Amino acid sequence: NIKEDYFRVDMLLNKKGQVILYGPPGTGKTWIARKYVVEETNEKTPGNKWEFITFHQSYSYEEFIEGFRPRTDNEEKIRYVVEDGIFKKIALRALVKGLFELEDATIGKDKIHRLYILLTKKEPLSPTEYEEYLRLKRYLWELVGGLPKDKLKNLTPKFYLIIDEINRGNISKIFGELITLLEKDKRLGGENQLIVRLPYSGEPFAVPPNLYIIGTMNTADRSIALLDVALRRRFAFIEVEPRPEFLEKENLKKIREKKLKTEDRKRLNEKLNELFSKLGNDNYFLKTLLEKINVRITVVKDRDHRIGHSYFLNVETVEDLHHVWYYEVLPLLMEYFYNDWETIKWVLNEKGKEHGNVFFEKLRLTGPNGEEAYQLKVLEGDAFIGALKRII
Amino acid sequence: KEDYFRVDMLLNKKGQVILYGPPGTGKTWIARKYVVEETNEKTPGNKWEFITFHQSYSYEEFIEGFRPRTDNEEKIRYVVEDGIFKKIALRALVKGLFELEDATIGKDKIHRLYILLTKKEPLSPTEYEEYLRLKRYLWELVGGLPKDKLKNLTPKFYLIIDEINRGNISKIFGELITLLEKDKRLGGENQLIVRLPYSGEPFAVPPNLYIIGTMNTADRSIALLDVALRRRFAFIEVEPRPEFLEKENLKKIREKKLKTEDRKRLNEKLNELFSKLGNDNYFLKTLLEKINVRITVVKDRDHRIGHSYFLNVETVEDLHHVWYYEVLPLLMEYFYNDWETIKWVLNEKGKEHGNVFFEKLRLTGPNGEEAYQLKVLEGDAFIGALKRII
Amino acid sequence: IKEDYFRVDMLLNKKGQVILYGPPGTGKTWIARKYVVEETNEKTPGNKWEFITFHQSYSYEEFIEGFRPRTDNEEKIRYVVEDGIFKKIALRALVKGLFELEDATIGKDKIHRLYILLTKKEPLSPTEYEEYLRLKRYLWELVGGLPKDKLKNLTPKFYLIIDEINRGNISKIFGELITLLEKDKRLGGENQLIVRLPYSGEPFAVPPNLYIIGTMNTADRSIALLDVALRRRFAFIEVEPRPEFLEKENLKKIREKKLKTEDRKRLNEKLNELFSKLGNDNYFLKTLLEKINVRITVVKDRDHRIGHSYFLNVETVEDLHHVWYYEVLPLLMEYFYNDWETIKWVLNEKGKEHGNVFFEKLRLTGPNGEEAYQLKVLEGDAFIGALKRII
Amino acid sequence: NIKEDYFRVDMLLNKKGQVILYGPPGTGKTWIARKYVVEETNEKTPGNKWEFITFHQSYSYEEFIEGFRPRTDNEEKIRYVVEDGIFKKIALRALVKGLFELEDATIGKDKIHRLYILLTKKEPLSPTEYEEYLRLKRYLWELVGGLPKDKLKNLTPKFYLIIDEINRGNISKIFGELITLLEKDKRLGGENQLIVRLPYSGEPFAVPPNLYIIGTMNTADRSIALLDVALRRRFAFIEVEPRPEFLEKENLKKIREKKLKTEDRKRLNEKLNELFSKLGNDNYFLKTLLEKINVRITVVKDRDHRIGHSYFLNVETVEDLHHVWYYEVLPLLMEYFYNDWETIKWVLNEKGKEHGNVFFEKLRLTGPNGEEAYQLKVLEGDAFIGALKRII
Ligand SMILES: Nc1nc2c(ncn2[C@@H]2O[C@H](COP(=O)(O)OP(=O)(O)OP(O)(O)=S)[C@@H](O)[C@H]2O)c(=O)[nH]1
Ligand SMILES: Nc1nc2c(ncn2[C@@H]2O[C@H](COP(=O)(O)OP(=O)(O)OP(O)(O)=S)[C@@H](O)[C@H]2O)c(=O)[nH]1
Ligand SMILES: Nc1nc2c(ncn2[C@@H]2O[C@H](COP(=O)(O)OP(=O)(O)OP(O)(O)=S)[C@@H](O)[C@H]2O)c(=O)[nH]1
Ligand SMILES: Nc1nc2c(ncn2[C@@H]2O[C@H](COP(=O)(O)OP(=O)(O)OP(O)(O)=S)[C@@H](O)[C@H]2O)c(=O)[nH]1
Ligand SMILES: [Mg+2]
Ligand SMILES: [Mg+2]
Ligand SMILES: [Mg+2]
Ligand SMILES: [Mg+2]
Repeated sequence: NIKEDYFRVDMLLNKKGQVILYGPPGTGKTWIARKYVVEETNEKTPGNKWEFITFHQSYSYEEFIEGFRPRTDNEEKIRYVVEDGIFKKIALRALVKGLFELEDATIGKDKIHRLYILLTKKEPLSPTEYEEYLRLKRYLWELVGGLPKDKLKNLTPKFYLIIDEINRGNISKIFGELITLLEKDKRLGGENQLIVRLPYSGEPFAVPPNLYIIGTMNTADRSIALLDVALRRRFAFIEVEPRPEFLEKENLKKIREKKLKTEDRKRLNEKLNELFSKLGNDNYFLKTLLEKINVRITVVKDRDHRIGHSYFLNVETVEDLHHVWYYEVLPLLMEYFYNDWETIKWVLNEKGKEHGNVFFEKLRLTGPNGEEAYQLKVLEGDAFIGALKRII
Repeated sequence: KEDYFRVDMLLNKKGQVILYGPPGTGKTWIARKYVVEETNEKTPGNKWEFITFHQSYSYEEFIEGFRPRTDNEEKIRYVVEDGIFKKIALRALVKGLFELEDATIGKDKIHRLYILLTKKEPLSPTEYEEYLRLKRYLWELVGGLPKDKLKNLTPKFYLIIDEINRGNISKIFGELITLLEKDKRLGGENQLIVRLPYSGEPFAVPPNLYIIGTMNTADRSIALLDVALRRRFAFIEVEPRPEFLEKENLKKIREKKLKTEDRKRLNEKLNELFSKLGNDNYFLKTLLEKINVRITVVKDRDHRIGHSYFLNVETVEDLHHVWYYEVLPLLMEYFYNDWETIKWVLNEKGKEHGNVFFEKLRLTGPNGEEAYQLKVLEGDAFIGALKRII
Repeated sequence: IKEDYFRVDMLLNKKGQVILYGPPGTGKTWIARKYVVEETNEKTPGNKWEFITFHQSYSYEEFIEGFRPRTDNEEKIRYVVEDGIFKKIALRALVKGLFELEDATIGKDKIHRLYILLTKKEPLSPTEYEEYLRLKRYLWELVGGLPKDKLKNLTPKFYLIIDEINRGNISKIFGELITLLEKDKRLGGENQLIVRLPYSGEPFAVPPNLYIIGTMNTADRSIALLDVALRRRFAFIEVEPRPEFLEKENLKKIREKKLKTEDRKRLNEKLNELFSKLGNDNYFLKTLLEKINVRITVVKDRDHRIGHSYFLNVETVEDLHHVWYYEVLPLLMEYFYNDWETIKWVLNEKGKEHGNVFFEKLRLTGPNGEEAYQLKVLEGDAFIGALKRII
Repeated sequence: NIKEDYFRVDMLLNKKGQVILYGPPGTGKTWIARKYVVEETNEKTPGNKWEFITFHQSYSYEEFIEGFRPRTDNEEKIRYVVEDGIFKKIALRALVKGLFELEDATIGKDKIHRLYILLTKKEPLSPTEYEEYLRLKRYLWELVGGLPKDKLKNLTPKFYLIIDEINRGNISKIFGELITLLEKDKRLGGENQLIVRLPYSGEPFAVPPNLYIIGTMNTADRSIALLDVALRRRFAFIEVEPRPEFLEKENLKKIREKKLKTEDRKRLNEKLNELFSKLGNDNYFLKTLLEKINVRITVVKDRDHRIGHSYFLNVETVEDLHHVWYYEVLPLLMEYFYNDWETIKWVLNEKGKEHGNVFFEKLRLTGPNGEEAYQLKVLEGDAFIGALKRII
């Protein structure tokens, strides 16, 4: 079921240019973003073919594209150079690797490979050869400004920039005058080829058409669809919904044995069968538990306030299902409905019951105005599975 | 092992725990006694560090930020100073790699990095520059280590963050909101090494760090509402247990942290307390439980009185000072100018005169309003106004 | 007399930090200033105690620690982190407590060198500031190697008496102090906390000497200490507006406390002339403040009550006239701005429209059948007959 | 002048320490604050004895007593120094001027004179003498700690700070430390001498008893009114009601010839005789006009929105009364009752009238849903006085 989402991402990548994997948390929309880039680019490490970037409110324009930094120059001669960020370094690296395998750009191809080594250099650049990095970049954009739009419609090395939590950072502060470049119509190779200068260093800049921005985005904090007006038109949105198909016994055995496929995977099978023998006789218990609680969430609050399938994905026994339920999702369900006991009971569909193996026992006290509030109860053993069985 | 059976079993499962609960409950105490009993350090420093969050606590002073540093006569060289978290994350990683020997060549070089991380003094520019080079050697070494030798490191470090809901929790964990997960630790199933903004260095959380948050969840509008924060942190509800306020439990608590000679004087003071309470050894338990039920049913379940208010009582006068100067201004702050509820929380809904904390003023308002006043009681008449709650 | 003095002294040993909350006009700052002066024998702030007061611009960077430019050389402005008002006290209260110890804290040359650089009023030169920053790193290497029995009992009691604690954004000003203000989370307690500061990175912990007696007003409900985690730390003393002081004898005992029998004979005949015009009753201003504070309790709240700082400084009936029409009746009108049938009831003149009423009725009416009253400045003995009807 | 509004300010400011002259606009509040201080200090301009500042919403706490203000030095342009505001430059000025006639400062009477020069110095403080200013400031608060309270009760100057429109600023934030100093027995020399510790400079500070603060708030607006109950105790509110008795025939000749003591007293008197002779020889016309509007505004609007007696004070002729009516107070009356036409017709006592000699003519065109609105009429001549005689 993972190749069906790779075909959906790859369809909306070559059509739009960049993608937002928006979904409720507990979905693998960072892992889908991380594994699709690793599968397509064939680079397991985040370096020289792709880069991982996390946004936040403290993230600024000076460290994302370029800003000013002091260096380790001479002692009484501390200098402020324009050290490039990550997005300028990844778009230059996609442009340098794109022109390295081009046929009509053979005027200085022995120098473009020199510029490629400087961009995959995994350290701060030395000041005796930073001007060699400056002169090779000035040689490059002179060459791309004197090339037609015929040979720049596509570049075969497809670079990526996995931006995680893209709605956390203020996207207008870090994309100053450069949010228009992300569209396919305004990239370096569209008909509206726009080589904008940068406000520092006087250097021109334009993103190549192979650099793809795969963003991951939570949409359960407050965002639904209208929070991101500066990126809602440039970015193609994909609903990565919580699939509870990954909680079947056949699927849970296959997922955990994908990485740990050594001899201890047999020890998982005698452990996983011990879990699905204590949940009755069925293999569809964790799937029906997630489905019959996600339906009861999307009927009350919202669709994207849904419980993901990453909480229950790491259970091996009834004790680990006890730890997931009482410490990660029911303290998450109580903060969805803060002090509203008529519907947090109904999400677990025990609305008739007031006690007797219920997660929320009713206090015997009433209210002056008529308020009645319940109380959390810790269960353990076969009583807890008897309280989980009544949800499905 | 009565409450570390939850805490120690959730750290190996998720990586970090937030002990959320109403105030007056042992959230900082459980989070401090668990870290001290495991790392064997009575004070912070080498194996753990205590911090807390506030509104003026920002991203630059937590993990990585810019900072001017003029030493004696030099110009203002703008150094990048690692915050609190990177001086724990690098310190857990370097002490982690110091015990094994698989491909970590340069054990004197790793030891040179560990000395330059526990410096009490600020780093000289002749020593900071070699510290920057050895930190780049560290991530080039970790990037060439297998996941089988990085999945286990014996010196379990601890970063305990009290009041974790105070600071801007998305602004603080900036490049850390998708790294704190157990799958994305430095040695998990998806080893993710992200690049930090200011210094440009790669940085990933080693699997030693257990971030023991203790969120206060009394007041709303500052609690963790964002569900991406509610997933990396496995919460623990620490309910205010009134079972620590019986006779045999309160005597066992305060004797545990006391000497031998004063334990007999402490036992005599607790016999004198419950002899003045009517030979009722279950009194302060049912006092806190039958006032936490009334706060749960009216206000909410997270504004309950904790068991740290009444835990430090030793006589009837010490209960009198707790009841009039620590929980009655607290009860008048919950239900401000709402008198028909605060009489019912103390179940004095029908009692308006006599042995009651709130007498009624004799005249009503011009349009049918009526207010009360906090009557100060003393002695056995106070207990007679307290034993009618239970 | 000594009851509020002893009640502060009891709660400052049990919880550690007391708060005197109450309606404005009672003895909150006064009983806090008289407590610290009578306990430390130091009438002006200095080493043993420091008075501060909070506001909205009293941020974290100048209370505990923050960056502050300071060079003391008219050149080479050194951007260094300087300790705020609190950390200059809590480090002072610690290194003053590390004098009387016998052999636990072996720093008798290095602690006294740190104390003389903490009480130094002249700002620190950089050749001695490097000594102050090095000795403070010795202090938190010293504290941590001491037993809790030789650290709980530090002798000299230091006080940071603060004022209007609710007025500042108290959860922001108290930074690392939000988890250290319990009696058992200090130094020497059962669970000591050497917590770490953000900016300087040097660790910090409050000594058991430092008590924070902080007075606040609770009539502004816009800014009241409703954080339920900063009401567990503090002990809240109720300071109600007590009208017992506004007798004839209790006003004569208070106002003739510091006069040395020179103007006391003038004050005695002046209070004899005041109460001879009120009706020869010694209990006038007691039940005047009582019948207003009760009538303002049942209407507005318990917390907007008139204090006893207004009527305490009256000498003749003219001075009561100038404290009625100019301090409390403008106060009573701004509780009830254009709410006229309520403010008429606080003076219980609700049936009285014209004559000797403070709010005479306008002879006009409204087009939609409305009406509004007009304040009437009364003088002479007719003012007292308009005031005695309140009782 | 000296009868009521002067002798009740001077008695109450000497007893409480601070006076707020609250009242509706158009009343002598700024004027009685300006006249009292100039007639007391004998200095018709600000500077040495008194300072006239005014509050606003852009006013800072950092610019009032103490704050970090970046100054412009020669070789280091961005130099952040702590600069005392206007209140700390009048409280320290009132202290070191009053400490010229004391007998315990016998070691540093030259140092107090040198500190008084640095506070009266209108030139900006150079950093070579700013440390001389800070060394003398911390010498001062060492000297008043050794001064007895019997000698700090009588400081022979009388310094004033007329703050105007006090209620406009954030008075709880501007008076940061001053919300616990501003009391008669909490200044220096009082029964409770309080020397609080300032945040920024770290130097202690205490308001001297030499100082007085005469605020003049405005109470027509309500969102800026002073409802701080802990701050209303510090001040002593004086209601200056808008008195129509300053608009009689004998009173206009006594108010306008007191100030203008030139030879135009024969010119003003024959013009004021001609103005009231056109009004029907009614010596109490403008007294009755302002009284029968302020009462009719009090009953429907608030009591603090009344027309002051500063509009009709500067009238000279019927042409000047026509200018002050249709352009100052009639657009003011259309602001109080904005499209509430049945009220504003009633305030001018034209409720039944809808045509003829009237200010607001009725439109002969009703609306769709039964609504109807009126229209102004610019009157002139004796018909205007016939529209004013209906009010009284
Ligand atoms: N094999 C496999 N693992 C999955 C799948 N979906 C989720 N997971 C696992 O669950 C974990 C959570 O997925 P992840 O992508 O990290 O959530 P997230 O997008 O970061 O969540 P958030 O940041 O928006 S709050 C991952 O570590 C991954 O291993 C899946 O479809 N197949
Ligand atoms: N022995 C023992 N003491 C406890 C227990 N719970 C609380 N206490 C005591 O109560 C005191 C206060 O508890 P504490 O942990 O500090 O509350 P808190 O969580 O920090 O409260 P807040 O910061 O959210 S407001 C501690 O000093 C501790 O000694 C307990 O379970 N056992
Ligand atoms: N002798 C004596 N004087 C008192 C008493 N209560 C109040 N006063 C006097 O009243 C005056 C004002 O009291 P004060 O403490 O300043 O009010 P406050 O609570 O501080 O006012 P606030 O704005 O901060 S809320 C003081 O000068 C004090 O002398 C008392 O009980 N005894
Ligand atoms: N001679 C004299 N002039 C007066 C008197 N009352 C008001 N005035 C005049 O009114 C004019 C302005 O009044 P003023 O005091 O400035 O209003 P204001 O307090 O500033 O009004 P506001 O906008 O702040 S709310 C002055 O020119 C003054 O001459 C008075 O009683 N006697
Ligand atoms: Mg993610
Ligand atoms: Mg805590
Ligand atoms: Mg005060
Ligand atoms: Mg004015």
